[PDB]
Amino acid sequence: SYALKQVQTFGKKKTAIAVATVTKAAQCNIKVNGVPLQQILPDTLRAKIMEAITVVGSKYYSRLRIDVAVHGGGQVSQAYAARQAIAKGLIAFFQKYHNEVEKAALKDKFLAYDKFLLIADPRRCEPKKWGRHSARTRFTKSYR
Amino acid sequence: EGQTVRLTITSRNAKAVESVTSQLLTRARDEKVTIHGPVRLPTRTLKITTRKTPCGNGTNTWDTFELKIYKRIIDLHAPTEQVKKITSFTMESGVDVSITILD
Amino acid sequence: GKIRTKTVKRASRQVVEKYYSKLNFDFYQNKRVIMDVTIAESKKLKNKIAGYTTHIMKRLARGPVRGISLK
Amino acid sequence: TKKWSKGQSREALQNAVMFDKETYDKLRSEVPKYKLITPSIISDRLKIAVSIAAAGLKQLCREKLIRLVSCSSKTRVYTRIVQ
Amino acid sequence: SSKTPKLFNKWSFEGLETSELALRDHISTTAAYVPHTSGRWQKRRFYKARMPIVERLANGLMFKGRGNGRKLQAARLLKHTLEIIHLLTDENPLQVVVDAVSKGAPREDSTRVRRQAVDVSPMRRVNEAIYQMCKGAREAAFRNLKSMPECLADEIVNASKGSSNSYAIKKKDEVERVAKANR
Amino acid sequence: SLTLIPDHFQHIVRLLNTNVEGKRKVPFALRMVKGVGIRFAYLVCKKAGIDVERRAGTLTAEELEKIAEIIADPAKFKIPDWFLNRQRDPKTGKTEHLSSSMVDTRLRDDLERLKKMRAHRGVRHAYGLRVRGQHTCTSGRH
Amino acid sequence: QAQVGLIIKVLGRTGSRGNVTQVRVRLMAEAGSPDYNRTIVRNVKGPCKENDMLSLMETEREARRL
Amino acid sequence: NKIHRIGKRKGATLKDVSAWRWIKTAARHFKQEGKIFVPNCTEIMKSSHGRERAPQNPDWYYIRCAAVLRAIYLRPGVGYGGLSKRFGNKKNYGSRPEHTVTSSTGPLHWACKSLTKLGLVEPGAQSGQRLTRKGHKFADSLAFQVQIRKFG
RNA sequence: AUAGGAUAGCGCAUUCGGUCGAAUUCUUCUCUGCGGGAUUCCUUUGUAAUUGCACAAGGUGAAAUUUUGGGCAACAGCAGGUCUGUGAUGCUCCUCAAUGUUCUGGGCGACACGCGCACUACAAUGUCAGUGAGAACAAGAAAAACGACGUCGAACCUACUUGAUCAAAAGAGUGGGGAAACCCCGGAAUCACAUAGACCCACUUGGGACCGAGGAUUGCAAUUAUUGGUCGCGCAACGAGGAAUGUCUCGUAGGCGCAGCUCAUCAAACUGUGCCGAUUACGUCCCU
Ligand SMILES: [K+]
Ligand SMILES: [Mg+2]
Ligand SMILES: [Mg+2]
Ligand SMILES: [Mg+2]
Ligand SMILES: [Mg+2]
Ligand SMILES: [Mg+2]
Ligand SMILES: [Mg+2]
Ligand SMILES: [Mg+2]
Ligand SMILES: [Mg+2]
Ligand SMILES: [Mg+2]
Ligand SMILES: [Mg+2]
Ligand SMILES: [Mg+2]
Ligand SMILES: [Mg+2]
Ligand SMILES: [Mg+2]
Ligand SMILES: [Mg+2]
Ligand code: NA
Ligand code: NA
Ligand code: NA
Ligand code: NA
Repeated sequence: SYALKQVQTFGKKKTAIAVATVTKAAQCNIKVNGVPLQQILPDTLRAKIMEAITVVGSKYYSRLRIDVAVHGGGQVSQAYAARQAIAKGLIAFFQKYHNEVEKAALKDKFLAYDKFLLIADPRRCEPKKWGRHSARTRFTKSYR
Repeated sequence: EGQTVRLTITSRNAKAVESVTSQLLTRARDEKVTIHGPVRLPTRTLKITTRKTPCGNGTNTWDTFELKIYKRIIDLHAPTEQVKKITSFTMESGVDVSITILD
Repeated sequence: GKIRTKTVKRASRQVVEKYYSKLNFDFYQNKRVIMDVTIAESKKLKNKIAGYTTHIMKRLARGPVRGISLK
Repeated sequence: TKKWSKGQSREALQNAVMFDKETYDKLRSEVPKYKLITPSIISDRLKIAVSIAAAGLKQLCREKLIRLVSCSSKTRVYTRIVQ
Repeated sequence: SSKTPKLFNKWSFEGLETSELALRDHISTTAAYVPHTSGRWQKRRFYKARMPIVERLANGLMFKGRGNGRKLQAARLLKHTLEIIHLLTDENPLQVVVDAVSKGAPREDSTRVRRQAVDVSPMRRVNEAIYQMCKGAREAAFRNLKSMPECLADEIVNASKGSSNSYAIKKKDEVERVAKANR
Repeated sequence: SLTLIPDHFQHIVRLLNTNVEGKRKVPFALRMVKGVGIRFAYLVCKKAGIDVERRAGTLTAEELEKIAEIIADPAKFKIPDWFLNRQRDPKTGKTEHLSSSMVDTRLRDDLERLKKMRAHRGVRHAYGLRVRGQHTCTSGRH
Repeated sequence: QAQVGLIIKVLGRTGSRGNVTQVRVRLMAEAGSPDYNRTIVRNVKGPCKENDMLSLMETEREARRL
Repeated sequence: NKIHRIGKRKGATLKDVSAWRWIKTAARHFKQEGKIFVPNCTEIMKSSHGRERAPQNPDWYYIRCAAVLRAIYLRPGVGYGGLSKRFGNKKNYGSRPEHTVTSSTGPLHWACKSLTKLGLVEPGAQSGQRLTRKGHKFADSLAFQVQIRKFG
């Protein structure tokens, strides 16, 4: 009876929340909401999600089953949340089942390329105030 | 195991609803009944926005009046007589406690 | 700006005067002392008091401070 | 007056909507010699509509007289076959 | 197993360098896969200079109410534009874009009291070059059969060559001529 | 469609006393005829068995006759009554599809009938005013 | 054509509306050049800062101090 | 080469291939088999009142049936209203601001009925529609064919 | 593949919210009443200091300066607005063919014209026809009435089915929800699509104003179109707008929809909500 090697992480961007379950399997298999990476559209968002792999290399992702479930937000925010969950999932798995020279060299590579791969973006929608059509845009003034 | 009784505690006052929930939990622990856990249901905000002026002159300023509603539930497997004994105490004003039997 | 109001400055001076021996150059330990030795509603005010209290301690080690009377 | 903008005018285009023998032969002969091939360019050279220009460019691509470089639902970019 | 990024997995960033001695610290040649980063580049005064130059081009394409906020569309237009630039120049489109940005803005302008000739900061040169090239391409494709990526490619290539057929170069020559007359 | 231009191509096609551009696609050239919209033209092409991808300049005389026949009597070619612009005539109670100058003439008849009965809508038409209850104040301003 | 200069000091924003920055610029030339380590005062349009570089073209006119 | 199995990977299911490519292949199979029931009103109606013109693809009903089958596969128990939200669109209201409108449930009811007569969709217990075992088998086998690049 | 490029997988192959399975275990996501956390805290060959109060860059960090956005907000005033909010009010006017109060009908909408503020556009960074992935804030039914024999049960919102052996809008049947429970795994629109789709620079498949005919729906009543839906009308301007002029510095502007609110029926308004997401400056006292 082989032991179960599994971790669960989350990535956040705006309202979108992505939860990534990373487990040791027969071979690498990463899917977002049940969809393989190669079927994710557009290519721009697919490349953004694939950045979580190509920045450190697919060798560290080998034999890892990653399932990412994303809810809330939009297509861009969900992709950014998914890529953060994948990057954090790799770090957490190496933290739990490896040593500290790993999960640090990987962490430095992730942080050197993009801080938002691991640290969530705190930017949120500013509330609308009365007397304004939006957060800042005041009503049009006329003088005569 | 036995029948399940649901205690629904709702109040406009957060302090009052918390004190009633703690008192109910402490009394249940004294009676040694098996309680599930006090679940804090999402707080609901009643919002009413009105124009400040009573006549409609000047800058169109507004008032945002908010009323917050707090709700808790406690599940315990006790006979109706025991739940009545636990519930029978002096509660704060403005706090509503409801009794429901789960099926 | 981050100018400390007279409320923070007066409280910090009183704290240093009464509990000089228990304070040091570290904000976090100074803050922990201040939570116990002061009564206030505002956590933000207590944090500001601790910051200036540490500043007063640093100035005290270099020399005397006007308004600080250590017996 | 009432119309403040100048309202300039441009010479109208007379692009053909159906191929003819001369333009079709030109598309089959001189177009595969171009380094950059797009329906807008072919429309300019052959004085034809972009719709039939793109249809002709598609036919050359299937015949492998030209190769497709950049492809999208709205954008097709072609080039001449190497050598 | 970690390779360097290539824009759209096709164009290499190796050797990407601006010929101008100025603008070298204000044109970013950092490698990236796509011109889409959710970075807070406007937080500081000069942080926007570190943003990748192609992404800056993508942001410049997001003008008018019908174009505001369409960054995925801008990336697609840039991808087609780079392919057309490669076909036109037989050179790395990233290098062509860098050359166009380096040469697309006037070095001397006029301000102010009477009009007086003044130098242009390198940050403004990069900003204006992107702004004018995008403006020229957008206005050229307004009611023309030629598509926007084709118009953008022609503007960038002409700007890279320094040709007067570029909208940005034409404005740069006029501004410099007026600035020289205002010396 | 890569088909060469036929020798009989007409840039202007006569159909129901209307000049129809042969450069346009068949359904979008039929809509030039008054009484036929984009939806009706597509249905006319379907009932006539004409490929909508063809240009209108390649339509032969027989197909033009079939198109004119279908537009004249859509109900004969199994076009539903809810698809016609005049389903129950207020004067005759008959279902038909007006086309060409028939639409203008029947509009004149409708205006004449309302203005003869002195109905409110007829008075508004006679005075050249909005008839559908729209606020004419700060509107139109010729 | 144009001579490169390095901004070694920002003297301050000048003129009404504060859109022009007055700076001290050291001409960048090789050793032995007549303009080697020659510092001139210039007026700059656009956001500039210390250690920025300018293309001066003409290097004779000196901005009046303000 | 391209259709080579990546490694340790066998077969294919839905959600593992291109959604449009599967739908086109499924619609092509429906038309080629010629057993599905196509209502005559599909040649005269718009897919929804929110559209301004009729569908331009002559095989739009076969495409819609394939899309409905895949939607039922993804969301078992979905009804006509749920599918209407999926196939809705923004409507042009003239000089008035645009608004979203759900697709007409009529064509969706026809599509579900046609898929039912094919033995692929059955009324799910406690409301809604669901795929039969035949429908699940058909969808996954077609997904594998898409991956293998048969396409018909 | 019709012509089929680019894009990770190299002890155990993946998938199945209807498989309306069965056992376990748990709190990574979600809910929240109190707490924690950030303060100039740390470091400068820095600015200043020869004192202090502080400032600027970087560090630390989810967050680095009033953390962000709001609420509250002194003292003096205005003959500002409101007697069309109140059983808040002096003086004054009408008071039984009344300036009270009902009912009927009409008007508040009426157009040679001028002005404020919006909506839709002038198109290809597009319009149509498809396909895909996908938010958040929120709302939801009734009594000292009435029907059934002191308790439900119909008013409200919805899902599913049917209508359907043939348009939309309808009309029906059944079930659920007092609302983290049903709606709902909330399939919003911007958006995306290598969709081998149509259009190709034209007042044109741009733009839908004006108008005609059928039908349905709310209401006691739709004529002066209540409002949806269908087919016509598109030959109504409009191809980017003179002098002038408004708002705005970060998840902001702009775009994009959604909910609430007015509501029997009707949002181009407002109050909120989320989605896509920049350019520019981080300066000055020239204008106000
Ligand atoms: K209509
Ligand atoms: Mg859809
Ligand atoms: Mg529109
Ligand atoms: Mg519109
Ligand atoms: Mg709109
Ligand atoms: Mg007054
Ligand atoms: Mg009074
Ligand atoms: Mg009025
Ligand atoms: Mg678009
Ligand atoms: Mg239209
Ligand atoms: Mg009435
Ligand atoms: Mg009507
Ligand atoms: Mg038109
Ligand atoms: Mg209003
Ligand atoms: Mg001033
Ligand atoms: Na106003
Ligand atoms: Na164009
Ligand atoms: Na007006
Ligand atoms: Na940091």
